[PDB]
Amino acid sequence: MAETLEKKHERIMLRFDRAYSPQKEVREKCIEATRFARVPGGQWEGATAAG
Amino acid sequence: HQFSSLRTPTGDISGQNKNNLISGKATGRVGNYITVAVEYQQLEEAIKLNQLE
Amino acid sequence: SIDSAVATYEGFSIRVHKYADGDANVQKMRFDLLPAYVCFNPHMGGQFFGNP
Amino acid sequence: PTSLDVTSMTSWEYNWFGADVIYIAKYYEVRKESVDVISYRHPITGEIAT
Repeated sequence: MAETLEKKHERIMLRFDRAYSPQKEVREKCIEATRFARVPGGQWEGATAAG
Repeated sequence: HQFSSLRTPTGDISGQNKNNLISGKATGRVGNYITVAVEYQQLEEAIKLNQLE
Repeated sequence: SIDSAVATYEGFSIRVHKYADGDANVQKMRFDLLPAYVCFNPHMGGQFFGNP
Repeated sequence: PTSLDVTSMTSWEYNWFGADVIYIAKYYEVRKESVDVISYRHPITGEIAT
């Protein structure tokens, strides 16, 4: 029943972890796409320092 | 059922043997009658026996 | 394309392969898992006991 | 405890990281049943009504 706010806090943390686990790579692709399209130097990321 | 696992450096089980499937059962059976009996005579119930219930 | 599947157990995935011997009429299966361990810094853990 | 139906369809060329799913199925049937029909025959405001 978790009267204390402490006991409700770790339930929230567990729910956050459960929500974050599956939807992790699709958001990675979305962020990479936005960065590739808009950031001035984002088209060569991953190989910035190569020589 | 219960099983055991192999441990190999590269995953070879051809040489070794596998697990067997032994099945066991627990049995339950009937016991004995729990019987209680009483008896009394006609004249006894006619004169002496009262409040039998 | 050997009969294969993945089984789930509290965040762990295991690969099952189904294979058979045609001549002897025997059907067999195998469950597999491959782990990996690393120790980053030894100075961040250990054993503790009740001192006298 | 929790048990899921087995289909062995997916995992076919796909990685897994989501391990918190249980498969539950709804099951539909059609049957021929014997039922008793009741015919109310009040003449007021229509009489035939089954």
